[PDB]
Amino acid sequence: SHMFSKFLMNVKGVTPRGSDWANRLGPVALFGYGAGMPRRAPLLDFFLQSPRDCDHYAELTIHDKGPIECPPETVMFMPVLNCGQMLDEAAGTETPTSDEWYLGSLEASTELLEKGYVPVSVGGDGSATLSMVEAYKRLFPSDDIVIVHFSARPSVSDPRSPLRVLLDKGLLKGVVSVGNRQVSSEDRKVRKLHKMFYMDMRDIRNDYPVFISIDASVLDPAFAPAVDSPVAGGLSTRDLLHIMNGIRGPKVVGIDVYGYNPDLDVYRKDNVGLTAIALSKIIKEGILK
Amino acid sequence: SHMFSKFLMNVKGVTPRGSDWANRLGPVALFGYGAGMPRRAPLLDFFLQSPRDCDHYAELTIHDKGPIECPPETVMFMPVLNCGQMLDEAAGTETPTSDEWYLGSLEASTELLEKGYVPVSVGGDGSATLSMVEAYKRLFPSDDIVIVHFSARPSVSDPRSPLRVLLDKGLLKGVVSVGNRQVSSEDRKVRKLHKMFYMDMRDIRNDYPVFISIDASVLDPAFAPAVDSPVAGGLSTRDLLHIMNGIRGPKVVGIDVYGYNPDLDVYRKDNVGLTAIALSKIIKEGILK
Amino acid sequence: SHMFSKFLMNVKGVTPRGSDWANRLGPVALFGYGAGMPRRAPLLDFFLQSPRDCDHYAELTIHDKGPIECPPETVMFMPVLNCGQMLDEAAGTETPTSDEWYLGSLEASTELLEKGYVPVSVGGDGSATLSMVEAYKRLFPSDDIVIVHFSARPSVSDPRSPLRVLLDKGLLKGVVSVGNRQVSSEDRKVRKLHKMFYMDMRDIRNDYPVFISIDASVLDPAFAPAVDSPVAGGLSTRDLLHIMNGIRGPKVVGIDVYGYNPDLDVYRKDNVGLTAIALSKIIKEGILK
Repeated sequence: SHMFSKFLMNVKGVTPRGSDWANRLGPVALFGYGAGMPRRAPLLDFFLQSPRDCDHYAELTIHDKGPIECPPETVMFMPVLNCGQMLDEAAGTETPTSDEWYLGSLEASTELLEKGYVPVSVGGDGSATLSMVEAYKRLFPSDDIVIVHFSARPSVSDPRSPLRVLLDKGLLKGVVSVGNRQVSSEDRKVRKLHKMFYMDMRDIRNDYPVFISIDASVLDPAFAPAVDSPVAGGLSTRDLLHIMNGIRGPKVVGIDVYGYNPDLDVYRKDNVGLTAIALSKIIKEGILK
Repeated sequence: SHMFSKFLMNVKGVTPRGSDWANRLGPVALFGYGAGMPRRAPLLDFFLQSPRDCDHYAELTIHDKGPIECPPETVMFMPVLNCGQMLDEAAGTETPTSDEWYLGSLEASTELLEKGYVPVSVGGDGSATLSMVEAYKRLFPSDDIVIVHFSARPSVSDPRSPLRVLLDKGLLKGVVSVGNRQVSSEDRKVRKLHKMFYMDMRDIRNDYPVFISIDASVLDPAFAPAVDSPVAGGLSTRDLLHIMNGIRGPKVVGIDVYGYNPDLDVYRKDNVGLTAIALSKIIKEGILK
Repeated sequence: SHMFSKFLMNVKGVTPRGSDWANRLGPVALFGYGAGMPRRAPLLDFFLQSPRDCDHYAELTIHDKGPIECPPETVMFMPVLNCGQMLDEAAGTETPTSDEWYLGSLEASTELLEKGYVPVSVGGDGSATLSMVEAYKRLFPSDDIVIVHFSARPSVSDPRSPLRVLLDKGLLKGVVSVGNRQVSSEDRKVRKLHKMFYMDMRDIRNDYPVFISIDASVLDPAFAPAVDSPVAGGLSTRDLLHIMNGIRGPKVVGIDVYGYNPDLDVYRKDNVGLTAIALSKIIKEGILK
């Protein structure tokens, strides 16, 4: 798409992660992804205006240009690179197709992963799980990639769905699905047939690189109302942050936080979305690692 | 009332539960009850448009005509009969009185119970607890009926209130009141005087037929804002679903889910009520048995 | 301020607590405090229209004139004196300054504490923590005052902030900060330097007089959306009520419930604020002691 051109022109030329990072986790690179959601994507911009003070005793630090410097030892920063929104809000109305959102997301993730940033794609419908993990396996076909998937639904009955696509491509050496509460016979047959683990409503303890995929639908509609067909009986924001805290790994391959649609949110009297508040926290503590 | 005529004409002629059910639980028969709430009652209709996929590994199946067939053994369906709304939305504006809502609810429940459907009355103010359990004791005066009551208040200080009426009629061999957090000296005197059990904010393990009465007021106002004088410090939707899961019995005599008023709800930006979402789940997993 | 004149004229002449109270806890004296929030302060008035039935088996009793009588032994009442709003809604538009809000709050608290009422200041931004505990130490400089502080932030990095001011004045023999989830390096340095205890997201067991300071920001934005920069991952209303229940002491020096701003709230379809509902409960069970 001509829409991503300016995003694309930007992702390429970011000064690579240097030798300041030796056997070091990070850095993180952030962008806004808008597939399957309305044309206006705040949330990213809402996350950038949010407190930098984390739940745990580390602090986010946001940079637009490179190179960026590594913190030392015991004093914790968390330097995050803002690549901004995929969609240029000033270069047309020609909104991309699923192939265009994908090819770009694949190209961004690839160009973020090449440089040693941990990619984090925020917004959209969850399609940016497929592309980002596929950029990783392209780069590192030797690395075993697993996925920790948080949603109200397994999101696997449909062959188009991004986890179903990965499983069948044998890119996934395993799927951990957490929070599921809308399970059909389609989801349960595909479950024991691809031997994945699940926890419907301690330590993960693995040496396998973790992709983290977070559907806002996993929370309760009370905390995250801004989803398609919201599913009650869900997680509190704190419930997710707890379980998220306990994810183990040698490294995170990437993070896709999706499912949020401004039009479906419950709003304060000053026009702030409950789901924006909730998810803005979720992204923060997803970066903290 | 002339309003129920079409509902009444309909409840009578439903093809009875057959020999497909031998020593079998169910089937379920659904209707919408509107006493003490505005004339428009969605929720029923909102429940019918909701996902059929339960929290637990069974699936609801909704039929308008009879007879319906019984599932086999290990593969779980949950066939539910839609009797629709009491109030015909096209036969007048003459909204019934408390005697009319009662006489009908009594007549529906009686005509649902005669045929071996487990009645489930959705909407209203909780008056459809009194009528439905009284249709049961009319049919089965030998059967001991207990009630598991979920509300923010005991709803017993007032002699008009539907549990207070049953207790004094000695139809109730016991009351389990769960979730209470607005208790007056009126409620507490009537408590130790009618020796009922309560749990204000494991297994029930009884052989006594269970009526299940669910006031949306039992949840938190965060999850179920759509109630008269909402009471904070309440249940999450998941909290109720847990405690509900643990109800024991030889059979359920019926289920009344009430307390919901569209006018009092908090709404998403697309006009969906938080309480509708919450309660639509509650009814589902109330049928699952 | 000329605004408080009518409030001031009123606080002075309240008939003192008599000999009906001998080695007795209470009574309580209530007023509405509006510092740092819009000119309209409902909440107080919303609390007065709320159910008197507590979570625990005691009942609030609200009196406007004095003297009031003490309950006997095992039968529990909780007689609370309504001093109304600081700001007279009919004597000008000249809204006070931070010195005026303070001098008055200091004068009210002093004139409430002199007479043996436990002061409870409802509304505002939390400034009514500083004044009320300083009226206490003026009266009783011998008494060791500690504070149990509930907020999303430690509220101590800023030298203007009311707990930071007390600590440095050595009025505080200790600070218990509960619920914190936005902690900067400013908050953490000031923490181990003033040796206070904290619990970010059994019995307190102390003989030290307790001030209770409650920022609505401590709850989750799902339960209490009506705060400045709301912080997700918070307490449920029930979570706070539990932890609040477990506060120990020889006496409470006072209670400031703040952080609520009508303009920032999520509202039902009938214009009731979720935060009003939540906080109206919080004040109730804060008085119960």
